[PDB]
Amino acid sequence: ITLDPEKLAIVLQHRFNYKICRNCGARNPPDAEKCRRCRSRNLRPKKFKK
Amino acid sequence: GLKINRPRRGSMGVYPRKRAADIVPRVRTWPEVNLGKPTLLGFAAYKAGMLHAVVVDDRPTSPLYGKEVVKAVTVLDAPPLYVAAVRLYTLDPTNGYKVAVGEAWVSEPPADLRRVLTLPEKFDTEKQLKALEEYRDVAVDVRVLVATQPRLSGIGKKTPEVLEIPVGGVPSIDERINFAISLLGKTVSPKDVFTPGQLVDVIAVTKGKGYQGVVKRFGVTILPRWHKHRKGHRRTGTIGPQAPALMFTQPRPGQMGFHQRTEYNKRILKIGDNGAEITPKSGFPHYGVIKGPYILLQGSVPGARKRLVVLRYPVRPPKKAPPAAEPQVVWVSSQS
Amino acid sequence: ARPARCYRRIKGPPYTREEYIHGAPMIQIPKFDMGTTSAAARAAFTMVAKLVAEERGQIRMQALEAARQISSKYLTKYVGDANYYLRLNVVPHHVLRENRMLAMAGADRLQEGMRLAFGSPAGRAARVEPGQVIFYVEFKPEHLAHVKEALRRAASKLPIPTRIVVEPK
Amino acid sequence: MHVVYAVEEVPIPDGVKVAIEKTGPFDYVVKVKGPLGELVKEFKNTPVIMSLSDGKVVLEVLNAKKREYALLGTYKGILKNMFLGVTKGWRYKLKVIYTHFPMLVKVQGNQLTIENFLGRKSKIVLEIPKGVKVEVKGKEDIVVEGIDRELVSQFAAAIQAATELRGEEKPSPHGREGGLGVVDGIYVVGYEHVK
Amino acid sequence: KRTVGVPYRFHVTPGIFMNSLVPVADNSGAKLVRVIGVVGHYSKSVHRRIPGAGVGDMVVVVVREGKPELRKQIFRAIVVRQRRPYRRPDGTWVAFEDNAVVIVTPEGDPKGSEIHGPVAMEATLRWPTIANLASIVV
RNA sequence: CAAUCUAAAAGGGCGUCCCCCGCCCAAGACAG
RNA sequence: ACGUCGUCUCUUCCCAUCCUGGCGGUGCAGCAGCCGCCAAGGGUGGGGCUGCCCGCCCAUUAAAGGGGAACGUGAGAUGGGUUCAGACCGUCGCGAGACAGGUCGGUCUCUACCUGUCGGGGGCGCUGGCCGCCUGAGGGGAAGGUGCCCUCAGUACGAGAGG
Ligand SMILES: [Mg+2]
Ligand SMILES: [Mg+2]
Ligand SMILES: [Mg+2]
Ligand SMILES: [Mg+2]
Ligand SMILES: [Mg+2]
Ligand SMILES: [Mg+2]
Ligand SMILES: [Mg+2]
Ligand SMILES: [Mg+2]
Ligand SMILES: [Mg+2]
Ligand SMILES: [Mg+2]
Ligand SMILES: [Mg+2]
Ligand SMILES: [Mg+2]
Ligand SMILES: [Mg+2]
Ligand SMILES: [Mg+2]
Ligand SMILES: [Mg+2]
Ligand SMILES: [Mg+2]
Ligand SMILES: [Zn+2]
Repeated sequence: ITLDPEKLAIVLQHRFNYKICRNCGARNPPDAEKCRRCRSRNLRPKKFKK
Repeated sequence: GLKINRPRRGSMGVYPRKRAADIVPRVRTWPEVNLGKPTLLGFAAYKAGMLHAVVVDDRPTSPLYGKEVVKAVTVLDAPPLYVAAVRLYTLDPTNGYKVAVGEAWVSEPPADLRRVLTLPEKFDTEKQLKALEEYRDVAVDVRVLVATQPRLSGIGKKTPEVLEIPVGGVPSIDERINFAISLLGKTVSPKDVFTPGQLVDVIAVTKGKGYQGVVKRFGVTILPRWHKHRKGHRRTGTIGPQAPALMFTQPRPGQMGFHQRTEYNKRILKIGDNGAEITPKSGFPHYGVIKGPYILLQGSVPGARKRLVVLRYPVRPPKKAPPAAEPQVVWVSSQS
Repeated sequence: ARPARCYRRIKGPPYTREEYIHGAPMIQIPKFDMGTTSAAARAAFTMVAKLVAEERGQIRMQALEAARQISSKYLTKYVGDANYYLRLNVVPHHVLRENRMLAMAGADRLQEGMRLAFGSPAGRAARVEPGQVIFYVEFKPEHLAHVKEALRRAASKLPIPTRIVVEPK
Repeated sequence: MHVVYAVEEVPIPDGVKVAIEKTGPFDYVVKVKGPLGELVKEFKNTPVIMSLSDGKVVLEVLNAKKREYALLGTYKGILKNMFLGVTKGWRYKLKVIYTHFPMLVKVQGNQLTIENFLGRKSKIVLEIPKGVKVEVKGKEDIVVEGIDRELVSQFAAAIQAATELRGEEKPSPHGREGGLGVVDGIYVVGYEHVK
Repeated sequence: KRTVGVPYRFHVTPGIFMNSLVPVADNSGAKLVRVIGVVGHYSKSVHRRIPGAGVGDMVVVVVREGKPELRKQIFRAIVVRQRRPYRRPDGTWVAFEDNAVVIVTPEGDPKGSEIHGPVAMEATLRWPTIANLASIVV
């Protein structure tokens, strides 16, 4: 599964550029410090591999 | 809770299982149908008996498509209905209730209607129609009052049954009113209402069975290893926990049958003009002979063998309508 | 061991005279002063953090030991043993008792229920007062964030609410 | 905190006529007309006082807390979108991305239909709201146009959402041992003005 | 892929049930089997109800009488004959003189190479491999 | 609007109202 | 003097959810699996063994969840165990006897007064009496639940196997 750089950048922004709250699982903005839903700071960034 | 899971015994959606308040079905729901012309949305007929027919399956996707299959059918004895009155309905602004605003009667009602009604010697129909017209602009629904003609049926009784049937088919209330007024004093035959091959709902009071025990009434099990049990086996073991006390959901003996029921999506196989072609040479058992029009329905219908049955346009029709062409009834078991 | 809530509150007199107590348990804390303990090198440290009790109560010996392990490990890893002094400030003098049916613990322990209810030794605890210092740290001001984190981890192991007070020496 | 009085001003651009109507004790209806059309927005149950001053919209709050004060910047931002909406319009651009099955996007009347998404036999059908124009540029790009930025952005978001599978149908975003997975869909890529 | 049978299974009054002893109608070695299970979307029952099967249904059986190396072994089989009268969807009422099953693999392929006696059309339509060996179909 | 009497902890939250301290900005601070 | 285990029968409630509905994460390629959240409308079955309960096991299955109701329900049943009087064994006791160790046998009472529940009747009222046709406040409902096959397609995915 291969995409040219222009489409790869779009896909990474939309599918791989956010955080997951370890406390409640909620999706959060990539630069957030607290979860939008439960206001926890236990946020994990979702990472694209390889 | 239960030691081993299983569904409850019998429905509580027909609670209370009392005798029907009336032997004539009282229909709560009438569908909104777009037929392109005004028409009655229902008909009333007498259940005559059951037969079976060889019908060609006309469902193209069906595994039996094009084959001859045997189907149990119910015969309805359907003399024309006599239209006696027209009633108009509006909505009460206080609560939104549908309320009758007036009605116009035929001037000379048939003598058999006097067996059930307190009528004047003559109705002054023109005044009643004039008064009715004043409520035209607030009308939301129009229904005709029809009387059966049991003398023309195989029962041969004289006292008719009277009920309201709405007029539908077009969304315009005014044309429905004009069509209903044109029907005053005339008869309506089954072919004026339905077309062969269409689906109908049927409403009737079911056959009466008297007082029945809990085994038959609710399907509770006979106590297993039946001979072991002192004080009988056709019973529940317990009649409840300690609390709450006897609940209304506990199965109990009582009246069984003689309830009003509605069944959906029964196909009309044939609407005949003369019942001699469908009446068995022995007659219909416990009913008699059919001399006028009849309706052949696919499947079974609630009610005993002389019950008045109301057919209406379906309120839960399936997504795919039946084929437009009339179904091919090759042979009926009452024939040679 | 029972849940620590069973021995949290101060419900009677201190029970510490080991010459009158048969089978008083041995203290299971190996060291109480960690890091750089020599007074000469402690003169380099100029800050003091304290984990201070907020309520009165009894802290079991194993909770003090669990708190001591997590904080000292954190400081050893992130600050370095030459750059801090950590002292567990309270000693578990009080002996805890339990009334349970047991064998090889005396004939009276074989009677069930509340008959002869005085318990056999079950552990040790420190009786602390509000404002009492549980842990005491001496460190250099550059490591303030790390010392606060170490004491936050220690507090999560303790049965009573505490608070961290940072002051200069 | 607490605000005794705070005011904000939004300058009305040339050719734009703004009417403010009080439809209730704290309700407003703001009608904005420009060369490209007329927008109507409702501000209901609001503490912001809305008024016109010789070519500006004046927004004020009195005796306000943080909750009420925060609405001045919001209403200024909404009004600015309305002014640009009737003078320059809004264009949201979408990109069609597929891995193996090429999507077929077409506009039929007021229906937008996407076919062959991931080789599915089902057809994604969306209803195009009044005031929104959708044009398919080539096979890769979709453009949504209009004067109501909220309406245009919401529809563009709906197209993207329609291609995001959920529940048991959601594909793995990453491939075996960590590469790109099955990432097919329509993605909003940016916005700009018509003019 | 393999040849497909008909997608439908109309209601049939079941003829055999758990612990029924049924003769085998093939040359696979087994002669008499005990029914110990019903397989498929129609096997589910309710409290106290014993699961049962009719012509065309697949069952789980244990060889009771037969060759020594098959005794006490668990197999799958298809009901091909049934004494219990049943109504076909076209309305015909059918009954056989005896009950019979045919040993198959879980995918429906017969173990033996020949089927003895008549075979109900329900069995042959649902299982094309059985239709191949059925000399007489009714 | 105390108790009998039907309740709640460790912990998390600038969610919101408020108090104090340290530092930057002397319009060359924070954000792009 | 509140009938002592279990089971049968029958009803309802809880949710800390086994399946079915929705969503998310994954060390989620696919097929599967694992983990969290909402959700109690419906389902949660058939057998072997034991007096059981529990548990182990067999063939299925979408799955074959767990709890409460005077350890729901013996004036409803059953009576296998436990737990009377007879008897045998082992052990203990000088003895008569004892053992919550094993074992064989061993009466399950009542015409329902009140209430409840289920169905069936008589009357009075409804602003003078009556007939017929209607309305619909509220009340009940699980009236429906849930699988399989073909096509999609040996396709997407994958090195292949598989799918
Ligand atoms: Mg008996
Ligand atoms: Mg005390
Ligand atoms: Mg507490
Ligand atoms: Mg008493
Ligand atoms: Mg009692
Ligand atoms: Mg008593
Ligand atoms: Mg829950
Ligand atoms: Mg009990
Ligand atoms: Mg009894
Ligand atoms: Mg009792
Ligand atoms: Mg006994
Ligand atoms: Mg016995
Ligand atoms: Mg005994
Ligand atoms: Mg002796
Ligand atoms: Mg009695
Ligand atoms: Mg309701
Ligand atoms: Zn969160």
